[PDB]
Amino acid sequence: IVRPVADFSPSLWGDQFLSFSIKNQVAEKYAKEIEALKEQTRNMLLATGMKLADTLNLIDTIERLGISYHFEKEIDDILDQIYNQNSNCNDLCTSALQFRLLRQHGFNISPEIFSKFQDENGKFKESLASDVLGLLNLYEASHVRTHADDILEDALAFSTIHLESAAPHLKSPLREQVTHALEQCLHKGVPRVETRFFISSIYDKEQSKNNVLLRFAKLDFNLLQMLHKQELAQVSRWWKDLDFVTTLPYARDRVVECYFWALGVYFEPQYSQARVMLVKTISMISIVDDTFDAYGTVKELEAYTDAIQRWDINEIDRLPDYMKISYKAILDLYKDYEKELSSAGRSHIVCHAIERMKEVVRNYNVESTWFIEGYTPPVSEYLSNALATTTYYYLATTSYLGMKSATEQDFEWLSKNPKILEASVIICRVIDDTATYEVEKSRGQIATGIECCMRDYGISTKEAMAKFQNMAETAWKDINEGLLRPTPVSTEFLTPILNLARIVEVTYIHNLDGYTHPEKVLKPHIINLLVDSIKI
Ligand SMILES: O=S(=O)(O)C[C@@H](O)CNC1CCCCC1
Ligand SMILES: [Mg+2]
Ligand SMILES: [Mg+2]
Repeated sequence: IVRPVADFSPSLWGDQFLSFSIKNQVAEKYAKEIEALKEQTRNMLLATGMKLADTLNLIDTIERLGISYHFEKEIDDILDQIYNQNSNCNDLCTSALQFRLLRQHGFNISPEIFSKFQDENGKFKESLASDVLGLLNLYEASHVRTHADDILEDALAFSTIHLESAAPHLKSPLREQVTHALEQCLHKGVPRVETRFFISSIYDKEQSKNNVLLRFAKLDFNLLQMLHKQELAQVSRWWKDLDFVTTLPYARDRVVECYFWALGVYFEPQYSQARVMLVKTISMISIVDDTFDAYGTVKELEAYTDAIQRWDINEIDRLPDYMKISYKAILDLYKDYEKELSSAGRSHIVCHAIERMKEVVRNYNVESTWFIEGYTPPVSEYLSNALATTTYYYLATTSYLGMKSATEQDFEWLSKNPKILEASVIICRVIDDTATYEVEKSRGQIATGIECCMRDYGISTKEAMAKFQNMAETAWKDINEGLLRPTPVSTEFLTPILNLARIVEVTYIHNLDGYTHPEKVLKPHIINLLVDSIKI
């Protein structure tokens, strides 16, 4: 049996994360001061007689600084009051910010708040083109539209053209903030990534910065960073101990990248168990994916697929030695999950993730069959298989495992492929297909998404890619609509799904394949989030 020649780049990081011993003195000192700062900030939030603009700016700043997770109740109360008071006497900057904050928190504020800034045709008044803070906040708001907000159809184009025009002559750090926003909007960014940028590059350099908030943000970020490093060390040791790097050498060695993805799903300390469980799943399914894509024979993949469906250690017999390796590891991992959720009485929920993994593997095999037969399915058939091979139904399901408040009812909701989940999955599917078309086409994958699209509609590669981009935009509008109250499950269980979509936008930014090539997109984020602390 002739195996393919391995072509995955080695891990970028070596052993540098393998060992992290926390400085307890420093961590304790940080936590003590943060408690004081937190109380000071709580009082800023609860101050009476603040103007609307000031209140919104404060909330926005605390959110961008990445410390809003300390104040979920205070912020929710304040935003609810603003929503219900329904004010109208504002300028563009305040109106756009108000719209964005409320929509992001699920308050369905009417887009009619923008009508006073438009002519008779719903086009934004170009007389506003010299209002940079207005344009910036309009730009950010334009990304949180639903299908009911066609009033705002012009907002992105309008704000973009005039921010571009103004940017080179703007004062710092406003120039840098505008330039950054044009590359990466806030709503679609990974929260810890945007927080790292905002604290260090913008807020630290604002003449009018509040020193209490800045110090709070820096200490909180660096203290949470200590937790993250501890987690990654624990996961790095778990990975090293499995030693796939040598027993399964055809496979990617990307546990640090998997950790970054888990960190994007949630960064808060209370999701520590959830993060570690999630990264282990992302690592393990990555192995499976590599086995289907670039090592296993048709015969081997069949047995593997069947073995996964039956989920029984007695099935190791039918597998080739190398396949035995990952199959036992997978079965052990889920046993570990069950064990880990035992003392909480939440062991029984692990079955939901297992069923989703079975689904992923079934569709990996279908994908293999298509490749082997040279089949190019219609788009509808393509998606019926290829949506699950994003692993995103599986990852969202996994993300709930370590969340202590997640109930069977939450898993029931998720199992029905609700709209917001389907949207996130679609975004991952079409953005990856656009970014990876040319390489996959080179390797003879005639059932890649864009190829299926081209043949089905009889259109060019350019036209197919535009169609796929449209599908992503529709999906983002569906995500935004899915956050609106009343929500079908607690918002806590929607945010991971939102964050999976954000991970897509960030990993494939500028249509780069940051998936297959870690150095291309992800390496600087990992350094900024997990190697370098923020200087105080
Ligand atoms: O190439 S596949 O379609 O098999 C898988 C790919 O689409 C998705 N892989 C990662 C998952 C987590 C980070 C974002 C993308
Ligand atoms: Mg694959
Ligand atoms: Mg691809």
